[PDB]
Amino acid sequence: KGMNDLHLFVRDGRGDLYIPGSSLKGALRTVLEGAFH
RNA sequence: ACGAGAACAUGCGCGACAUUCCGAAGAACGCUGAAGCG
Repeated sequence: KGMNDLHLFVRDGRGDLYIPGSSLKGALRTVLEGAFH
């Protein structure tokens, strides 16, 4: 069979794959809550 | 046939000289591209 919809990863201007700090910060805030500067 | 008749309140002269509208000051604080799954 064949694929349908593809979700693209995040890549910076240099063109490399990287996990953004903000996404890690959000996850650690969801876990850690209960200003995170 | 007048305390009168003439008789320029005038002449030369710069509102000018010295001056920083500066001094101090993060456009940053928080913010998962993610939720449901038809």
